[PDB]
Amino acid sequence: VPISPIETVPVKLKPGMDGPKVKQWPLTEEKIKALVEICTEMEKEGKISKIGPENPYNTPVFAIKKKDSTKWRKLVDFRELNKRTQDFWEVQLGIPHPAGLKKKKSVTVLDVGDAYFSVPLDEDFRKYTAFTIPSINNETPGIRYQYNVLPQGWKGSPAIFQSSMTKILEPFKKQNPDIVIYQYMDDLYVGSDLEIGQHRTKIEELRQHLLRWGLTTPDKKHQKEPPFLWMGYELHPDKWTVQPIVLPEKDSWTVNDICKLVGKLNWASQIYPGIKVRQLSKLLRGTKALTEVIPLTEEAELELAENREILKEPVHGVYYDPSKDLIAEIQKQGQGQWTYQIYQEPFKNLKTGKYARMRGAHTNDVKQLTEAVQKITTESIVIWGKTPKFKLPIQKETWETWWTEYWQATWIPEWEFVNTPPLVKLWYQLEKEPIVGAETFYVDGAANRETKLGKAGYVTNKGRQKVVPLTNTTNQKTELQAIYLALQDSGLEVNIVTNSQYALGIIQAQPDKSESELVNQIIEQLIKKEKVYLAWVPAHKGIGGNEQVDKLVSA
Amino acid sequence: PIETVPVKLKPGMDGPKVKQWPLTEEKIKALVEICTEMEKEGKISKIGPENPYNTPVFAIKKKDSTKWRKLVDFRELNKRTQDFWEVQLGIPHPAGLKKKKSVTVLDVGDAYFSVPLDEDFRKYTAFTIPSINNETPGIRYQYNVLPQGWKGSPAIFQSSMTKILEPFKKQNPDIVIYQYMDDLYVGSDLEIGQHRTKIEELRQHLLRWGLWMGYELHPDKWTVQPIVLPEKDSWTVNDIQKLVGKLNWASQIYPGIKVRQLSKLLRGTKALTEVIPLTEEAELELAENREILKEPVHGVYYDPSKDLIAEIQKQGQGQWTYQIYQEPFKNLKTGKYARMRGAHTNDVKQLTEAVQKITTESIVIWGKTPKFKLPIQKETWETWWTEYWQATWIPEWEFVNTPPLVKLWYQ
DNA sequence: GGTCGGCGCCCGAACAGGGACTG
DNA sequence: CAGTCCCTGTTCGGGCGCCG
Ligand SMILES: CSCC[C@H](NP(=O)(O)CO[C@H](C)Cn1cnc2c(N)ncnc21)C(=O)O
Ligand SMILES: [Mn+2]
Ligand SMILES: [Mn+2]
Repeated sequence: VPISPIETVPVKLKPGMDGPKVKQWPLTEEKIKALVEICTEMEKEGKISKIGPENPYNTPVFAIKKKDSTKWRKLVDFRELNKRTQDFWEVQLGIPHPAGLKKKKSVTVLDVGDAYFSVPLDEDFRKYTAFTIPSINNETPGIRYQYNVLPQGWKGSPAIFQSSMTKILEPFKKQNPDIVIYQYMDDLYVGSDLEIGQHRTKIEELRQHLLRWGLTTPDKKHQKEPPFLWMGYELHPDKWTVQPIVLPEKDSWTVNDICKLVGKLNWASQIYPGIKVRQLSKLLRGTKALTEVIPLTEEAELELAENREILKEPVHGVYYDPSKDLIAEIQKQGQGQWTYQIYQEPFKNLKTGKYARMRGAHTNDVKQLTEAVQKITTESIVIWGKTPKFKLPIQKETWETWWTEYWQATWIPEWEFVNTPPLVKLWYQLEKEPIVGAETFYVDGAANRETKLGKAGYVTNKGRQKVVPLTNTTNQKTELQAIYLALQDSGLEVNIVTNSQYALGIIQAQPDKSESELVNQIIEQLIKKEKVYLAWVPAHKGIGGNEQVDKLVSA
Repeated sequence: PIETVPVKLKPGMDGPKVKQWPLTEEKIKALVEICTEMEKEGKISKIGPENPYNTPVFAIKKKDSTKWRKLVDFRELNKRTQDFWEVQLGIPHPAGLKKKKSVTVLDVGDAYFSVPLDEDFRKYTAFTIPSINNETPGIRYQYNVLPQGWKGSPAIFQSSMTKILEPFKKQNPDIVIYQYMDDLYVGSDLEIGQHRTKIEELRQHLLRWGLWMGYELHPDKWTVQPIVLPEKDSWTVNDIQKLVGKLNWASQIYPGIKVRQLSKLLRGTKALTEVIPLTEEAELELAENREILKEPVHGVYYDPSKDLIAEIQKQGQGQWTYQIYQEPFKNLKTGKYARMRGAHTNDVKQLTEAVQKITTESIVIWGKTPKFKLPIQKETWETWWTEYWQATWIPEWEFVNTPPLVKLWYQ
């Protein structure tokens, strides 16, 4: 076997484990002909070699059809070898995006045919990549081969190929620094600002540079004219868009059909603005069977019909001009949902997106907006390497009050207020000083761990009092209930004194939405007030009415 | 032609496998220009995916510094080699460094590149450089010399460093020199002028051996932030309720704090804004509690074997308080910062500045870096903290969410 | 078909660590 | 006192989408 021009990558097995020994799957006769036709062709090209009984290893093998072609793709079920193969560090750190491409005078795309079959495998590791090709007769012993290149299905092949491909492109890109080569596996996006005459030469130079190492660039996959098909998009000289997306129109929806729908909706949200998958993802909660039929809710049918109407109109993104600033604008869509557009010129979106994660049992719009800004910031650094300037639906004075008075550290990068309702705001403000002339409520609540019974109430400075029995409750629920009672029975201004750190900590964070309906009721009462002053005192110290109302709610 | 010092990981532990986080354009261009030049000098060489280890990498600029500085987050590799730089080649910590009138810091990380690294250990120094928009796969490297930011580098170079500093230590015996990570702490009681001159004498003394910049500290002027009680002519029910709760919390630190007579003033269900005259029994309980807060806590002393812990509280208006301790309520030091960079506009820049100042003080006083409890959300911190980092070390930290109780540390 | 690696989303279960009450 | 549980937050396993 001749030596490949590419330097091999030394690969070891994990210490203390041998190669795989798995029996071959029963293959269809139409797939057997495709394998023997490919195996005999790769054997002639030196990519696989015959092996005798001295190789005690074996692994299953199969094949799937290539998309939009009559050719076949050979795949190996290396699930047992991948378990016992050494760990690799993947060099593919992410996926390129067209919104990060800059305008170039010339663009060329070309794919490498049978990319894994042109990069050699480690000589000492080829013995473990043994497989058996079953013949048309079950009594025939079959032909046994071993891989001399990178197999398809082994966990090390993609990491080895990407590093090998980068090493071969280094001498060309070093000699041609003004040539941009987007390298995703074997897909090469080549662009330049050279004149179109000199560009065609450099493309041919690159096709020969790759040819000197065994990498073939077929003229079939060669692309010289726009629109270019690259990474699932359509690249035009002035704009880009995703390749056509098809959503299923099932009359009876299963759980797996929703997962296929939700995934395509997320994929479409990168350029199609306003995609919502809140109500459709609510169909996947608490469900077990992937094939179980589930009916669409009224909120899910409306959300789906809105997404289909957005996908009817054509949308496109633009490319990145480093000479102009990056701008990200966010909108409060639904409760818990946020959308954003990243652009440089008005209505010329580089890309779009959405944020809808619910963090914690109690939150407000300011927290979620801060989380969305961070998600966009990290996303922008990946694509453009910089943080955009933000346009946020929150008053400058609103944000100033929040971050200065909040006990956690928080910050938003350089941003400006855009007046687009609904505007994010704080729905209520706790006073920093006790209110003169307002009734002072001393609240407390307790419960029993066993009987699950408890009391909640208050004692005020005007003699007002209340105690309410509670069933199936906790110490935390009662102490929240006592504050809720003091809010119901007070005027527009009230001073409330509690000893519950748990209850006080939740309210001071100014939540406007909660998983607990009790907290929501507390919120609704807090919004109706004009001045609220909460205050904490230590318990069991005989302080004011806190000791009196503790003995009242003792049982 | 230098012999390598054999280094091993701790028994039953593998190397670091930490994913690289996204980097800005200015940091990637800086890292490429630095790593290309470091490869040209043999300090690093490219590797492949067969190395399963990796450590994050980013770039910083020190205070008033224009040049970018490569920084590797070797925190995970340092945890997995702890027995090396503590048991075998430990570096003693001078107790007099904190008592000097002036202490200057010198970045001597460039000297580590002169010593080769053990061949078997180079596999763990791996790191990957990302690309904008993932134009190319990751460009992986590994170190061929002693890496900056690794706690094994000053331990191996310790023998070489002692012989370089011996001529200077002999001429200047009253000057204290401490080496922590890539930094050199030089402390003296000299006048500012001749002190900075003695620094420049050491700078030229280090240039002739194959090695700049200084950060001045004055540990003698480091002050602590005690627990203070308000001095009011008129007290209200709310004032005394807040006073009792604060004294109740402070009683966990000072066992002599009493709130009996003060709680007796809060017997009735009174309005918060009502003025309450202090009884003479309560006035003495308040004055005696003030006297206790001036005296130090009993049985508080540093333990060399225990980890340092640092808590930070956001007090608003650019105020930031902190306490350093090893056991709860046994604070080895308390303090307060104010008017730092980013005050009244950027909490993360202020918090980043606070962590650096606290870590710097912990190195001078004990020679350790504390683990921080940060009053910030994890995603808020991990999004911006590298934008404001100006130090060659990185402390360990965790994130807490403690809503304010009784403002114990700031009036 | 039920191969691999990357990145993204959604969900629930398992993990985990602090706070107030109890033998 | 240590030992619960009530509560809350984080991490991870697994499905889909997308690319080669
Ligand atoms: C019209 S289908 C695309 C044709 C493609 N081109 P290629 O070989 O140059 C480059 O692909 C390499 C092998 C990556 N890779 C792609 N798909 C798979 C897969 N399913 N399993 C494992 N590795 C895969 C091919 O042949 O796989
Ligand atoms: Mn190809
Ligand atoms: Mn209670």
